[PDB]
Amino acid sequence: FIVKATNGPRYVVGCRRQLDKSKLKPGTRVALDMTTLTIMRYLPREVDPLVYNM
Amino acid sequence: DLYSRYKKLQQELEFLEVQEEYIKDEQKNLKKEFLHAQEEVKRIQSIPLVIGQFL
Repeated sequence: FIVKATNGPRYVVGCRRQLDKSKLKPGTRVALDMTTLTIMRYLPREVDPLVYNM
Repeated sequence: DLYSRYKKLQQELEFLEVQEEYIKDEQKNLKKEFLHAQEEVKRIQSIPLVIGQFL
């Protein structure tokens, strides 16, 4: 899975086991491990909390 | 020299009979180790792939 850190670099990594890979579609927000950098979770998308504070 | 001209022929003949058996078995083992070499190329990576670009 070709991915890109939002603060920097780009990677090709994989999911856990049961992460529903089909539900990863380009334009989705995902989570990666720290050390092995493997996909751990995908989340519903960001807020940028200017949305929250109003 | 009809006493040992013709009988020393077997002397250096038995040995390459045995090497003729032997190099077969060494080829029989190096395919194994060739497979070990090829698989041990791929134990370190190609799940954790990072991205650069060629220059």
